Amino acid sequence: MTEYKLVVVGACGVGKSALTIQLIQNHFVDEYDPTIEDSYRKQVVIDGETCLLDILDTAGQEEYSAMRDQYMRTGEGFLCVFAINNTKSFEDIHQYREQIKRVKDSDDVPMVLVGNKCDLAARTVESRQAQDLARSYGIPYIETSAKTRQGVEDAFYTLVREIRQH
Amino acid sequence: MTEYKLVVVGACGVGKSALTIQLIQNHFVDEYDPTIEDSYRKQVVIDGETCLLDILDTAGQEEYSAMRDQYMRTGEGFLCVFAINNTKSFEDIHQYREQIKRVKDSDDVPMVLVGNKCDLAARTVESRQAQDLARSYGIPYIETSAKTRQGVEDAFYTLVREIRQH
Ligand SMILES: Nc1nc2c(ncn2[C@@H]2O[C@H](COP(=O)(O)OP(=O)(O)NP(=O)(O)O)[C@@H](O)[C@H]2O)c(=O)[nH]1
Ligand SMILES: Nc1nc2c(ncn2[C@@H]2O[C@H](COP(=O)(O)OP(=O)(O)NP(=O)(O)O)[C@@H](O)[C@H]2O)c(=O)[nH]1
Ligand SMILES: [Ca+2]
Ligand SMILES: [Ca+2]
Ligand SMILES: [Ca+2]
Ligand SMILES: [Mg+2]
Ligand SMILES: [Mg+2]
Repeated sequence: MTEYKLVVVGACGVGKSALTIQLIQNHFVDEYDPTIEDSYRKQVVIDGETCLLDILDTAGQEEYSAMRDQYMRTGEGFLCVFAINNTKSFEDIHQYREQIKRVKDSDDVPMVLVGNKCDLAARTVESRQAQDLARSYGIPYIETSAKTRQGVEDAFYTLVREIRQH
Repeated sequence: MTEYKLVVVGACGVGKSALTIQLIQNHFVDEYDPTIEDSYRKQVVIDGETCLLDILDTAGQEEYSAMRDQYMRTGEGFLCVFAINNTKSFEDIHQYREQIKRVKDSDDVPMVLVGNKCDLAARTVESRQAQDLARSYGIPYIETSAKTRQGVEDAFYTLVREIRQH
């Protein structure tokens, strides 16, 4: 059985935990409890193949930035998440990309750019802006809502499909 | 409004028309009526962006192979479909890939490999085999069922997302 080591990264409060919990546990976490580092595992079938998802839900809090090297070495694919109502979180993506590239010593690490909170109307990052950033990285862009479940499976399953082209 | 010119290709009877009709019209065509060439259009929102899908549903019948050059020139992205219960249809994929590459004079034309009829149990093409073929092409592989609707939106929307990385 193939195991896929996925790691969810991004700035504080963009919805990393809510996305992961929605995928794994099928409910929306309304409250905000800052994460240190949590793991989830689930057996799923993706394109006819039974596999095991091992998901690491990481800290957006800058205080825990020292933990990044460790999880970037071990992860196989990265969900790089920002919130569409948080311009700064979008600007923060590049620092994650750059660290992952440096650590895995590769320009094509499996990755998906995720614009989360697409149910909210106070958008300050346009889809086209995120599309451009993802294009430069050579990776897909997918919008999600952990709240409505829109795009949540798609984002994670796309990341699996990216690990497979690797 | 961005328009995406998608073209669905593959051997006869793999489910090109059923896939397209499921996407556009939300029902499953049980009967088999061989296609000459049909067009469909639909406005959809994909990752926060309203766009227009222009879909060309092409012939799998070898008798209509002369029509291929024309539609390959005009199409922007290609859904390359085989059926997971039809080994020959999988083997036929390469002739579509090669023609598209030759016609658009490019090694990276936006494309998604689709293994359809994944609801059927008489599988003769393993996911891993199709994954390998897609990896060599540098494109995603997605399994679908036009019958159950599984993966149908995903396949077409992934092809849009591929046109965007282009
Ligand atoms: N409306 C809406 N709220 C969301 C969405 N995703 C997360 N939230 C909310 O945003 C807040 C922060 O979410 P959370 O998942 O904890 O963010 P995080 O990225 O894990 N934070 P940290 O990095 O501190 O661990 C929570 O109140 C959560 O309910 C979403 O898609 N839509
Ligand atoms: N069980 C099952 N049957 C399917 C599926 N997709 C198509 N079929 C069936 O397969 C037959 C052929 O489907 P069709 O869409 O017409 O194939 P096509 O690729 O368009 N053929 P052509 O190239 O001649 O135009 C039909 O009987 C249809 O109901 C699927 O996902 N599951
Ligand atoms: Ca809740
Ligand atoms: Ca029917
Ligand atoms: Ca989906
Ligand atoms: Mg968290
Ligand atoms: Mg047809």
